[PDB]
Amino acid sequence: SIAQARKLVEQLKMEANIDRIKVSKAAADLMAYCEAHAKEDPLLTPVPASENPFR
Amino acid sequence: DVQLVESGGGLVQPGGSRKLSCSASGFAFSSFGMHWVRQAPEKGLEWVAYISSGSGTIYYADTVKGRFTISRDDPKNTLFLQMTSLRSEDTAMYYCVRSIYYYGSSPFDFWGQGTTLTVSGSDIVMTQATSSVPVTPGESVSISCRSSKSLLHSNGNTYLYWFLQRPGQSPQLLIYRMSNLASGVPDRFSGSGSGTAFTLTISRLEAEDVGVYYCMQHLEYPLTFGAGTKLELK
Amino acid sequence: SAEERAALERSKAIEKNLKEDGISAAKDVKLLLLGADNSGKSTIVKQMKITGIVETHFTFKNLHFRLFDVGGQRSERKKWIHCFEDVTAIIFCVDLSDYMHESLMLFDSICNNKFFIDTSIILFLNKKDLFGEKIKKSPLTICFPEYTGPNTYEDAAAYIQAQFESKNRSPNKEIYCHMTCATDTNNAQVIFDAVTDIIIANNLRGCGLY
Amino acid sequence: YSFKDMPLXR
Amino acid sequence: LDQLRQEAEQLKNQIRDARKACADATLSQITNNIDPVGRIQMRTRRTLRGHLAKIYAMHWGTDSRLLVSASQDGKLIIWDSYTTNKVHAIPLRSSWVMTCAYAPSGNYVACGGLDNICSIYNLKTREGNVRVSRELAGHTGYLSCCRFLDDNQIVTSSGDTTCALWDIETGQQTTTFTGHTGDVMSLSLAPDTRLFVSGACDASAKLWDVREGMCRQTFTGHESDINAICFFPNGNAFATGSDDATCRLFDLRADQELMTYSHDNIICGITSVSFSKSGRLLLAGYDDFNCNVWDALKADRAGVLAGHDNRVSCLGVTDDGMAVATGSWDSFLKIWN
Amino acid sequence: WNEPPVILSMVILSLTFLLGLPGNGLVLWVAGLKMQRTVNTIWFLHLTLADLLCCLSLPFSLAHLALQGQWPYGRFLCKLIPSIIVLNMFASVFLLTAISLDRCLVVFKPIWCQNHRNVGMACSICGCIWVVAFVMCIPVFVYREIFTTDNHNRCGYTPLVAITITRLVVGFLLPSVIMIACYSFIVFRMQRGRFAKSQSKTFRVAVVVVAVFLVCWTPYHIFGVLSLLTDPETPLGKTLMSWDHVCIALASANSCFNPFLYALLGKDFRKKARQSI
Repeated sequence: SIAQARKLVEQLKMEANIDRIKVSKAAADLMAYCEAHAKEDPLLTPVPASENPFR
Repeated sequence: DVQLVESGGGLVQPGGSRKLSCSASGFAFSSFGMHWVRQAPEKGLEWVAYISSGSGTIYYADTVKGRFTISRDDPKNTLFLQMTSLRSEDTAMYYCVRSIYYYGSSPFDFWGQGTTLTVSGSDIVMTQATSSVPVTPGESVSISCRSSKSLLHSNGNTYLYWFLQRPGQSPQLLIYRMSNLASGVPDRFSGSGSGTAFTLTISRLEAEDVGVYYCMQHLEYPLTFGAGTKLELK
Repeated sequence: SAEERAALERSKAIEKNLKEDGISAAKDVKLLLLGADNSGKSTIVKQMKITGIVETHFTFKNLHFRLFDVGGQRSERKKWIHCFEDVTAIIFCVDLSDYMHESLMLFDSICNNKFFIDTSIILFLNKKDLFGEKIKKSPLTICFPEYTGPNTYEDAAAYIQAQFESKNRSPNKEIYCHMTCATDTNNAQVIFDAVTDIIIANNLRGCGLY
Repeated sequence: YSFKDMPLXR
Repeated sequence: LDQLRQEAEQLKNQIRDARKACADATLSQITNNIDPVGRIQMRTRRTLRGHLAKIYAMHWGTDSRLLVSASQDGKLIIWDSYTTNKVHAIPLRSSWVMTCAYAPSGNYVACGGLDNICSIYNLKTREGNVRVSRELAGHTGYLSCCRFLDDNQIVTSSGDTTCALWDIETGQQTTTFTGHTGDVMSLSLAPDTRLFVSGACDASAKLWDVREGMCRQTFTGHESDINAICFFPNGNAFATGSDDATCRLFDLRADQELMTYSHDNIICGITSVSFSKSGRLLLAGYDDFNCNVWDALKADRAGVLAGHDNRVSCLGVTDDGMAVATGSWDSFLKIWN
Repeated sequence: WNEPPVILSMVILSLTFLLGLPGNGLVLWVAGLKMQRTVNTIWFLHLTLADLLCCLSLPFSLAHLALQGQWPYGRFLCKLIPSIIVLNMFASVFLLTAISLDRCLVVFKPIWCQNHRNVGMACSICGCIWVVAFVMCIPVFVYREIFTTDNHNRCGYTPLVAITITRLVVGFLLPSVIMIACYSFIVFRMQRGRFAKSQSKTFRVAVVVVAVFLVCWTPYHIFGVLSLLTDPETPLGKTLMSWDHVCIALASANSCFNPFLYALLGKDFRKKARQSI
C-alpha cells in the first residue's frame, strides 16, 4: 500500500500549492454579488399579481 | 420510417357511397391524431374532418357535416372516412394529415400522399391578395396572409401555420404557430406576424423552393385555408 | 382553450393510464430478502423458481410475490435501506453450519431499525443436516462460551432460536421461525401463510379494530 | 283514514 | 510507511496552518450592517397530484416551464408547471430510482438508481413516444445524481466512491474521478460547466475538474455524511447540507468555512439544498417535515416552507427565480412562489 | 308548553346538536381534505355526510316540537323534510352495516381482499347503499298531505302496516343481525395465535359499538310498532306519541355518537386531526 500513500502525499502536496485569497475579499464580493442581483430576484421581493405567472 | 398511404379512389356514380381508408406505419398511431383535407383540381386546400386521440372528439366542416363519418381503428393502425351521397362538388385531392397536441408539439408535421376521387358566417376567413409572384433565384420573396379576426390567443400563442406544396408532391410544413420553425427544413425560411397580417419571409431563394403556398389558422374549427399564393421561376 | 383542449384530453388519458397502472401494481406483495453472505440466499431464491439488485417475482396461490435480493450492494446500508419501506415482511436467512456473531449483529441492526419497527421478520434456518453432523463432531459452544447445557441437537437449535428471538423489542412485530435442510420443497407454504398472517394483521391495524 | 300526526321521523 | 505517514501528517498540518492564517474574520462579522430579508412567506400556488409512491427527485427544465419528477412507481413524468397538465409518462425498467436530470436543450431526460445503470431518454423523437437512447453501465455502486453538461457529456456520481464523466455518443467512460473514501451522494455542475464538486459520505466535499480529471480541493468541516450540495450562482461558492442537522457554506478561493446554519430547535438532517437567483435565500430541505428558509448572509430563519405531509426529498428553484418546487414522500409536488 | 316528554326531547336534541355539529364538521374536513383517499376513508366520509345531514335537519324537528304541529311552511317543505331525514338516517344505518360487513370480510378472506379490493369497489357499494336508501325513502314522498283542521293545520298522514313492517325489517333485523354476527366472528377469529395480546381490545370495541347501536334504535322501533298496535284516541296512545319525540331524539343522538365511535378509533386519523386542531 506504499503506492496509495505516495498518491495521497502527492495529492496533498498539489493541493497545498494553491494560492489562497483572504476570506474578507470572498465575503466582500459575495455580498456584492448578492446585492447586485437584488432587483432581479422575485422571491425576496413579492411579485405583483398581474405579473405573477402562477396567479 | 414514417409513411402514410391511402386507398379507395376512383370514379363514383352520382348519389352513391364509398369508404376511404388512411393506412399508417412507422409511428405510434394510437397516440396521434389524424386530419383530413381536400384539394380541388384547380383551387387550393380545404378542411374535411378530424378525430382526436382515443376517438374522443370528432369535428366536421359546415359543408360536409351530417354526410360523412370519420373513424379510427387504433389496433389496425388505419384511419377511416365513410362518405355518402356523392354530389358534384366532392371531387378533389383528399390528403391524410398527422397531428399531435401538447406543449411544444408540431401539428400537421407529416402529410400523406393523397387519393383521387371523381364524381360527375362566423367562420374565420383567410385571404391573400398575391396569387402569382414571379421571381428569379437568389432574391428574397415574402408572402402575405391576412386575417378577418385576430389569431393571437390570450396565452400568447398565435395559431397561423405555413405550408408549402411543391408541384407533383404533397404539402409540407415550414413554419408552425407563425414563429417557430419546422424540423429538417433549411434555416433560410422564416416567419412573422402580428394580430391579422402575417408574412412568411424567405431568404436566398433556390430552384427547389418553387410551388404554391398555403396559410392555415388554428384558433377554432373549422380550419379554413387561404386561396393560395404561387411562386414561380422568372 | 383553442388548441389546449387536446392537451387536456391527453393529460386526462395519461392520468387514467397512471391510475390503472397503480391499481394493477398495488396487488403485488413485496418481500425483502436479507442476510449474511453465502447463507443460502441463492438456493432459496432458486427454490421458488425464476448487478446491484436481483428482483425475482413469481405467483403462488393467486398471490404475487416479489423478492429483492439486495445483498450484492457493496455500500452503506443506511443510505439506501430507507427506500425498502412498505414491504410486507423481511426474509432473513442464516447459515448455521459456518461460524456467527456477524449474523447476530446484522439481525440486531435490522430488527431495531427505525423504518422496520412494524414490519415483521421471517427467520429462515438452513443446513440442518450439516449442523447436526457438526454437533456429532464438535460441541456447539465454540462460538457460544456463555452457553451451558446438553449438546443435544434439539436443545442447541432451541438455544440458537432463543438468541435470535431475544433481539426484538417491538410487541407489534413478530418473528416467524423455521427449519430447513436444503432438501425440503415445502418452504413456499411457510412464506405464503406468514404473508397471509401479516396481511391480516396490517388490515386489522389499518381499520382501527386492532 | 282517521287522523294521525307524527313529528317527522316516520 | 512510517515516514510516509509523518509526511502526510505534516502536510495536513501545513495546509491547516495555511487556511488558518488567512482567516482574519468570519462572514458574520462583516455582514452585520445589512438589512435582513425579514419574514419571507410563501403560498402553495399549485399542487400537482400525479404520483402514488415516494418522490425522490424533481429537476426544473431549462425553460423554467417543465418539471420532471421521479418516484418508486417506475414513472418519470414531465409536467407543465403553468397549467398542471401532464405531457409525458415514461415507464422505467427499474422502479428503484433516486435521481433525475433534464437536458439543457430539453431533448433528453436521465434517471438512475439502484440498478447501477444511468438511462438516457430521448424526448423529441420523430416516431412519437419516448424511447431509450442509451444505457450507461460502468459503476459498481448505486448512482446518486446525474447532471447534463450538454446533449453529449453527462457526469454521474455513484455510490462506489468515485465519480465518472460519460459520453452519450459512444457510452464509454471518458474520465473517472477517484479519491473519496465514503459514498458520494450529491453532485452539482458549475454555471460555466468547467468544474464541479461531489458530496461523499465521509464528511468531505471535494472540488473536481471535468477536463483535467484531477482533484483540486478538499473540504473537511462536517461531522456526518453529506446528503446534498449546490453551487452559489456566482460559481465561486457552494453550500452543503449533511445529516448532522446543519448546512455549511464554503468558498472556493478561501478554501475554508463561512457560516454554519444551525438552530437548536432543529434536529433532523438535510435532504436538499438550493439557492435563488440573487443567492440571498438558501432554501434547504429537512427531514423534520418542513423546509426552512435560510438567509445566506445572516444565518437566520426568514420563514418556514411547511405544508408537506412527509419528509421532503428534493428542492429546486427555476432558472428565472419565479418559483420553487419541493418533492416529498407523500407523492405530492407542491410548487410554491 | 308544559309536558315532561317535550322538554326532555328538546334538551336531548340540543345536546345532540352541540355534540354532533363540531365533531362531524371536524371529521369531514380532516378525512376529506387533510387525509388521503384510502379504501377505509370512503365509509367514514359517507357516514359523516349522512350524520351531518341529520344534524342539519334537526332544527326542523326542534321547531316542530316547539309548536307541536301547525306546519307554518308550504306543502313542499312537509313533502321534502320528513323524507330527507329518513334518507339520511337510513343511509347512516346501512353505512354502519357495510362497515361491519367489510370488517368481517377483510379478515375471513385475506387472499381475496388484496386483489379485488380498491376505492372503486367502495364507491360502488356506497352508491348502491344510497340508491337503496332512496328507494326506501320514496314511499313517504307520495303519501303526505295537509289536513284542513282548524286555522292552525298540522301536516301529516292501510299501507301504514306495510311501510312500517318493511321499515322495521330492513332497518332493524338485518343490520343488527349482520353487525352481531360479523363482530362475534371477528372476536372468535382473533383468538387463534399471535393475537392473544389482542381480543381484549377488539372484544371491548365490538361489544361497545353493538351495544350503542342496539340501545340507540330499539326504543324507536318498539314505539313505532306500538303505534300500530295501540289504537288512537286513547291516553296510552297519547303518551306513546308524546315519548315518540324522545325516541326520535335518541335516534338522532345515535348519529351524533357515530363519529366518536367509528372515526376516532383510527389512531392515525385522530393524530392528524389533533395536529390540524
